[PDB]
Amino acid sequence: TSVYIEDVLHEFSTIPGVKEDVVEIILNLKELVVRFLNPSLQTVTLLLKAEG
Amino acid sequence: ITIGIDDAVIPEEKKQYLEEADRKLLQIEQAYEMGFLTDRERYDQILQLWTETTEKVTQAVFKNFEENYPFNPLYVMAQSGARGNPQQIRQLCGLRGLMQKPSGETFEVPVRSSFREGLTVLEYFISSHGARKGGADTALRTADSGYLTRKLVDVTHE
Amino acid sequence: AEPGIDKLFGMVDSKYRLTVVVAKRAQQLLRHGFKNTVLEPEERPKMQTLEGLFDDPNAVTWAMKELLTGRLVFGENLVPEDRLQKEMERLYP
Amino acid sequence: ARQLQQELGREPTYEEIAEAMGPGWDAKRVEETLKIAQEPVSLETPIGDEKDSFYGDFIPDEHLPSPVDAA
Amino acid sequence: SMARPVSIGEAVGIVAAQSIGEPGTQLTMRTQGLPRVIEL
Amino acid sequence: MVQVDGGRFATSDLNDLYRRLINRNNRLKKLLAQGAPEIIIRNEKRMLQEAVDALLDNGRRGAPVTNPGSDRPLRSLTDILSGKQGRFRQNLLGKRVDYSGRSVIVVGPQLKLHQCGLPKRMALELFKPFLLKKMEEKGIAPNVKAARRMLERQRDIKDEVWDALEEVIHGKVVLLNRAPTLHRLGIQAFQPVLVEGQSIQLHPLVCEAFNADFDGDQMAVHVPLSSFAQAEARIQMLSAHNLLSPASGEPLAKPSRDIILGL
Amino acid sequence: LLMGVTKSALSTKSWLSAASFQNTTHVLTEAAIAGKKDELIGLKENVILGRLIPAGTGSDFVRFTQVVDQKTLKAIEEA
Amino acid sequence: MEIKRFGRIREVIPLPPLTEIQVESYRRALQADVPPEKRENVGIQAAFRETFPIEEGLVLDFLEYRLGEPPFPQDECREKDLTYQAPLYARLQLIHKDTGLIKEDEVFLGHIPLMTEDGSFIINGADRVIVSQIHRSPGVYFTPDPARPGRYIASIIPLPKRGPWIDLEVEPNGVVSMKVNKRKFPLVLLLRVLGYDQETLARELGAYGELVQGLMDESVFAMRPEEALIRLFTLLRPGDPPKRDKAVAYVYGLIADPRRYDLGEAGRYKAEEKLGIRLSGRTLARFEDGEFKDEVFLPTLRYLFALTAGVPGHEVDDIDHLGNRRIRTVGELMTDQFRVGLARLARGVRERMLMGSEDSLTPAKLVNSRPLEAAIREFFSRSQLSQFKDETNPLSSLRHKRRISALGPGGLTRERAGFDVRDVHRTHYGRICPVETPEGANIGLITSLAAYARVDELGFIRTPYRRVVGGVVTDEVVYMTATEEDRYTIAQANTPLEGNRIAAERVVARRKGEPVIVSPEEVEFMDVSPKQVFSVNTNLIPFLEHDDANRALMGSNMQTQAVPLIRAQAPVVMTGLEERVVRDSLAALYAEEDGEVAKVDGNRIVVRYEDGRLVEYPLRRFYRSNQGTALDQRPRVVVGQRVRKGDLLADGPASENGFLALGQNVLVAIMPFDGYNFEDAIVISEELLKRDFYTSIHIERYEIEARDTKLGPERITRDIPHLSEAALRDLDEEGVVRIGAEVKPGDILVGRTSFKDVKDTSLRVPPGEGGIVVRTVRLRRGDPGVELKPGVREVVRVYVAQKRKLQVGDKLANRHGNKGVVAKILPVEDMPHLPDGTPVDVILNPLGVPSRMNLGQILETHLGLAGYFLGQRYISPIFDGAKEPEIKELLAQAFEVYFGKRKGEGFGVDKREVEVLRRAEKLGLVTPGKTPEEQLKELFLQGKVVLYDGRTGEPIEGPIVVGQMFIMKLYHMVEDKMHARSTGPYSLITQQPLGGKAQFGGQRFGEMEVWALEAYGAAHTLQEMLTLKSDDIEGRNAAYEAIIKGEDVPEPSVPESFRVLVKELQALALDVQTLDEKDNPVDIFEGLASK
Amino acid sequence: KKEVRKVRIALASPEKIRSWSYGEVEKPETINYRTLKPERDGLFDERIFGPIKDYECACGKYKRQRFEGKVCERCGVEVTKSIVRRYRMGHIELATPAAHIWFVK
DNA sequence: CTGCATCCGAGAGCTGAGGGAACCCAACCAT
DNA sequence: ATGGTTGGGTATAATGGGAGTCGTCTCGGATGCAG
Ligand SMILES: [Mg+2]
Ligand SMILES: [Zn+2]
Repeated sequence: TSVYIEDVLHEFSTIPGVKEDVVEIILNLKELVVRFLNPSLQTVTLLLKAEG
Repeated sequence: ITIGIDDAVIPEEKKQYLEEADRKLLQIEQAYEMGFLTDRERYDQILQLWTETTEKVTQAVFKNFEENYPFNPLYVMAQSGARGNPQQIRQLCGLRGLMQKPSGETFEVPVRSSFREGLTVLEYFISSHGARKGGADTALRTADSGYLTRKLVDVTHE
Repeated sequence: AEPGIDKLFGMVDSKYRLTVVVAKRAQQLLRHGFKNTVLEPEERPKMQTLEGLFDDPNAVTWAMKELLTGRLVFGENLVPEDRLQKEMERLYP
Repeated sequence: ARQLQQELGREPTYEEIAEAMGPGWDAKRVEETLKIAQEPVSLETPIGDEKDSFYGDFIPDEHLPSPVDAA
Repeated sequence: SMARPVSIGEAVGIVAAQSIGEPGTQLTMRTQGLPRVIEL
Repeated sequence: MVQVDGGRFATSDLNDLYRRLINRNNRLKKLLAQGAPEIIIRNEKRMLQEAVDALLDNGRRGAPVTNPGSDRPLRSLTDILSGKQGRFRQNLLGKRVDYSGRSVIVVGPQLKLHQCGLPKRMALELFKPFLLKKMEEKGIAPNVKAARRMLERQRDIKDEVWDALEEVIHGKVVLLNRAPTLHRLGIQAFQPVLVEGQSIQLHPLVCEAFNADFDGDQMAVHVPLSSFAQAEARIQMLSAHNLLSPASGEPLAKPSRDIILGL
Repeated sequence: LLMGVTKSALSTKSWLSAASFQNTTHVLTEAAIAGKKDELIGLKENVILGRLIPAGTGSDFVRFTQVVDQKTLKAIEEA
Repeated sequence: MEIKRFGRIREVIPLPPLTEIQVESYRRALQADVPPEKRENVGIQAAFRETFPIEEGLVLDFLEYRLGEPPFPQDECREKDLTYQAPLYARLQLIHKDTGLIKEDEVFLGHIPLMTEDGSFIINGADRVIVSQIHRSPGVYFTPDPARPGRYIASIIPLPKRGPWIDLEVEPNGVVSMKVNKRKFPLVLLLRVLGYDQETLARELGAYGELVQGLMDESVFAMRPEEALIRLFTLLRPGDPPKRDKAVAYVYGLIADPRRYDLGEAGRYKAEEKLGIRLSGRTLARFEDGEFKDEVFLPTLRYLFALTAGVPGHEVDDIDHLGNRRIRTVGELMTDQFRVGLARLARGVRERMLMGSEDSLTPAKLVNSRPLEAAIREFFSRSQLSQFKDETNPLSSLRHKRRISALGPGGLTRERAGFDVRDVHRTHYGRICPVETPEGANIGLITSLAAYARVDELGFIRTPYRRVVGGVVTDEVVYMTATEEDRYTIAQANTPLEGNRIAAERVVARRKGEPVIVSPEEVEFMDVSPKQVFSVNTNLIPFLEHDDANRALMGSNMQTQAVPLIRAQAPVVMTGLEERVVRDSLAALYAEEDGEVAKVDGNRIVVRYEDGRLVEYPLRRFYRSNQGTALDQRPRVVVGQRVRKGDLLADGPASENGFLALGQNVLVAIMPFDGYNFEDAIVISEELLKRDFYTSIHIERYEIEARDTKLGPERITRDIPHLSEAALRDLDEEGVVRIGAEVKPGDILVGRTSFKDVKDTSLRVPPGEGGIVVRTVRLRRGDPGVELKPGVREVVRVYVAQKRKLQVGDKLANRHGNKGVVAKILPVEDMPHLPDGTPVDVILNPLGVPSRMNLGQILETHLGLAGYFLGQRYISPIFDGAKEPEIKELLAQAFEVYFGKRKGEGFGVDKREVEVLRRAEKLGLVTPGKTPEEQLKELFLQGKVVLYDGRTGEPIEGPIVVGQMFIMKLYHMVEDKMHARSTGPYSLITQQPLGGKAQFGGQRFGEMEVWALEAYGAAHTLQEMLTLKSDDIEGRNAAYEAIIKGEDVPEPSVPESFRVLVKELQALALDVQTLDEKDNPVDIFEGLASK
Repeated sequence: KKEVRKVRIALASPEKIRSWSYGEVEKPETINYRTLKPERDGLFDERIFGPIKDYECACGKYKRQRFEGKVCERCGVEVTKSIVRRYRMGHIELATPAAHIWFVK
């Protein structure tokens, strides 16, 4: 439901050192399937940190 | 209700109707090479023969539709009055027919292909004349009719 | 279509006369806050919202209903306008 | 301005013209002088391909009070 | 439009002019066609 | 002679025509006061006559008068009066009106014959004063000015305002019109049902009367204001009350296209 | 006589409709010379003047109709 | 996915560069890279060599010209609203015949705009295209007399604005008459002027009968040439003093002066070919040694007599023949405007030479270049042929660049066009597309150049043909004009061949456009390809031979309005031209040479070529086009990848892997659906919205100005009084919204205060707009290259972006002319679905097919079903492509896969399928006595499948056509059109509501509507609308007050427009007076105009 | 307020035109280039056609209502509604008579 | 004094949305 | 008290301008011909 990326101000921007624009990153992330092992869990925040 | 390419059934009689025409054509040419006919008479005879062939093809198409495929989508659409007229159905199945030059006179060779079989370049180009003339006719007619309506409203308004 | 439009059209010799009568009756109802109506409390036009049924604010519907009921008299040169308005105010302030 | 443009080969700036006029002339006065030399345009300037849209048809009244303001 | 005698006050001139003019656009094609109507 | 928003000036051609007339008149007076020879006076009188002619009817005798640097003839008072763009045909027999809107049309198969689907935003903008008065009746706003400021910004609108709007339009009708209007049926009255989205929903059975399809056609909406207008729209212009053609007497609102196919 | 629709329309008595139709300068100069008076009989003149057209609800046959209930009518009868 | 291609016709030559019609023309007109010593006499060079020498004394002579480099690059010109142009310098020398001294000086003449690589111009920061104009070719023509049969009229026509048309006609009397400048007079006078004796005329024209008898007139012949000049002058210019030199100058200027009359290269060529004679120059006659010498008049009279007398070998001219109509391209129009400007410059030079002090004068002071620059600006900013370039997608620009227009300056008029100027002539074959043209009032007047056509140096359209020798088709290609084409028999391109020998006893051919059947021996030329008959847009419609011409027209026109999509795909069925279209539009990026990719980024690609040189290509990202669509380039390469020459590096807008991608391939079913697809409406599934199909990016520009005012300068600042902090949250300390902030209608973008002690005058988002602010640009006074209008200190621009998804009210279209508005968006569970559970995406009404006769979409759907189940794409060229048997075989394979998949899992035939098979058996679609699998295979080979209804689970009672279809979203979106108004601004004079959504205007109630209101008898509605809602100021104020107070609106009054009418009628010295029933004056102005 | 029933159109005499006009326009000036105010005896002069602002003379002596019908002595501008600027005409006195082209052509 | 008979000039041709070139010289009035 | 404005003067001799448009149809006066 939500994405935050460092040093990007809107969906219509690009990230230095990254081939894909932010729109394509959102499109790819919309295909992610996440399983919650705990029934009471309502929301989670996954963190990703990578360097080329 | 659906439309497929095979639903535009082309009657078998059409083939015969074409061959018969190809027969009379030869006769006509003979009657022109031996002096019995002039250019004008031969031109008229070709037009008459192709017109009668087109009408006969229309009749054969609709008789086939009624006798073999009574629930055909195009036939049902035409007979119920929902959409379509017999001329369009004939163009779809039998043949388009004679076409008019920009000068207003008919061509000597007709369009013997339907829209299901697929047209060649030459028939498409000759039909472009009639298509363009109809479009321009519409374009002028709408303005002239608007002017007439304004004049009538102004003369009868009281 | 509006209910009973056929009868309303057959009640008058001209449809524009019916329209004029409906508009004038609607104006009369609007001016006095629906206190001059001839409808019984169970013939009153209702409107259903979440809170509950209330009176219909549209005066034209009221005029059509009263014209359908047949308790209104209409015609040409019935009463002087000044006297009409004064009497109207007398019965329904 | 036209002589400066011809010699220098491009449209001159206001400061160059002011410098070439002499004492008592700065760029600000030159802008004002060009500003006051402007001529009114026509309200019927044709806009678009068809001959039906005029410039003055897009000019609103800012003087008379609006119906909301009067109420 | 009502299959009943016309009401007094109807603007029949405008209705007649519109009724005549309506088909002419597109319905009538083009001595013959719309030019004949215009000439008449 | 007005100042445009950009600070520039815009003027009418009548000012230039009057200026030319005044210049020639003043020069004629000066020349007459000087005892000039008759050739100069004759030329001056000819030019004054030509200037008067240009003011009254420019472009009638000789070459029309134009403004320097352009080939456009100046529009005289007669030019203002006459023509397709003249006063009579453009501002007297037809006007632009308030309480009106326009939008694309979409098929409305679930509507009744007397109903049309109107977007919520169009209804809110069209019935704004009625909505303000009705909100005043309720407790949504203390006064009309507060209601106006609240309705001004889109994000400042709440839920009960929509119910107030639904109560406002109860029983009222609007006029739908598709250009070109070839017959009287090109304008018809409908009861608005509030819908979501941006498209007006039209009943399938009136498409033949409007000569409207759904390949990009747009239609305009108008709101009759007074009691007389509403009565006329509801009694004489209701769609369900106009079922036969005024030209032939045959039915004009009738099943077509898919309905015949199914039946 | 028989004249086309254009010439019949341009020959009407009302100078307002004729002036708003066509040939505005000729109609206006003839009307000004003759001192013509427009009686506002047709619909276009009333539309131009922003008046109520003499048709429909604006017809003299129907636009003077009054409406009243029985109680008020009886009260006026007693008065 | 594998691509399989059909077709038998092999093309000897590829398509020419698709934008050459602009680029080559401009290059030939400029000749920038040709050294001055070798420059030809075309373009602006010819204008320079014609206007100069400016003879007076003194003589100013032209030596050469040069073009410098632009002061600013293209992108810098785009941002600062400048014109991309180059300075033009001309070196001249002033000589003094009496003295001898020569002053040589290079003078700056102004700036000439430069066309970019793609073929467009940047004028004042805006992209513009010059459209080519089709017009009547100059020369000599002969036409039949319309009034009286058996006589003919000869016409001599120069270039536009380069001389008068000259008419020759044999009068009923029997004498010949020449009309020029609308002045009939006998031609024998002019013949005598040119120096013709009776013996010469009698010997030259005697054989032709009594015309030569009627031509001689002894009164005229007895007169000497000079006296004939005086007589001609008094006939042509009655009243003007008949001086000898003045008459000489007038007659010289009329027909013999090169600076006023000029028959072009086309006119000269046409005259030489028609009359069989040789011209010396470009004029009708020559003035040498005080004597006029004839050049064209005698040949013209000879041809006229021969044609009238029925001598064989002389024919009339068809004025719509494409050999008699020519094309003026951008270069020719620019050169003509340059010539006019140069003539004005010549006038200025002559005046300054006369008035200037002859002792101290140089070429620089004599030449004022202002008129030339003014003329160029006028041409490039106000000419009707210069049009705001359409860049919705690359195909839009490519189409616009190939457009041919009959309108424009000197062209035809839309209201006076008949039928001869709008019909497709027989000579259009291979030169002008007969299908693609506008549908409204411009039909037949605006057209497109054919795909293989090339405009030659003379302005005549040429088309290519293969040479056939002895029944053998060769590889030699000859480009021919229509006149040349008329002399041969040209065989159709679809004639069967074995190797390169015509393997057919009867060949279909054209003879002067007439279809004929000939033997292979008589064929002289052959068509190159069917593609050459139609334009580029029409070449992108598969199965074009199955479509009616009107719907092909609609599809061709409507493909231009396609919006780029963020997930665009190439069509399942292509014609094989999408790669050339994308390549020639300069939208994608290709590797210049063989090399290896070094760096890849979202805004940069650095490539290492085999030369060892690193080359960096920046990428245009999220840039606003002229139409608001977003055009961006996305890299399609990875670091370390080896790229050959011409390999794709970055994808352009509306392109997928180098193929044109204008829309999406969706699963469609052809069936009615609950009336939601009634009358062309379209029903779509929510699954399209879920996976971001038909989602587009749009950019809007908002501009504001801070200027100087008498009460003080305007200023952009954060501190504006009487606004809460909630409306100033997103503004920075400089009064501009921060990048990335979301804005809704009513939010402030740029803050501004004006001296009222200040008041709010900020720029806000109009109703119905908004989005995310993506860019801000500030231009201030003094910044290099900035040219603001006087008085304005600075300008602020804001670029705001929107992500628009498909919604109800949006327009969708296919390539076959089927267009429709989305009427309903259904949940996935309501959509009809296949027995394997896959739902369809789009439902199309079958009623659109039978009357529109666009059957190509049905064949496309069948091929799309086959490709969907086989996982491949197909190339089907127009008029030579997929036929029914091939599609049936492909469908057989697709059914084998589609059914073996189900049968492997262990499932038989459903009961519902059995019921549907029974129903189809009753319908006669399948043969009774076969197994259910065989019947299902027969239905699949007919393109029909069993389909289930999502609401009930019962099957549709008959088999339904289902398959993949290519559908594109159109630029007509309801978001940009929805508008409503209660009250707002009013006009200055009429006091009536303004028009347009931008002005928050109201809809116009025209005459047609008022008539309907009258026909309903709704007098009160009309009276309210005409006063209380338009221009009754007191009436509308009182109405608003009464409505907001709960009462009813009052009675109306006289509208203000009638007061304006009365005031304007009194200004014409006409007394208009309103009177009551008793003939007394009624003052409608409330005593405000009575002294 | 009587109802309007007929509209009459007729030729206008010079006396009628002079009675319509509130003054003769003697100069071709339109507006001042410095103050953007109408020039005296020009095509926009407030003494002839009326004030630009409601109930306020040109020189500012009177800026309040109740002065209806009062003409300021310094500036000569009547104090009234500004709307009178769309009703009040002026006139130009020709040195020599000129023919009305409508009755000539 | 009729009647023909061209001969010339005047005035029209759908709606709606959207369209963007002298210098000096010296007195004189407003504020 | 101050600038910006308003009108007047300049002395070899100087003496009839200059731009130009063409693919429409229909209607009603106007002029010139035979009877
Ligand atoms: Mg449409
Ligand atoms: Zn004062």
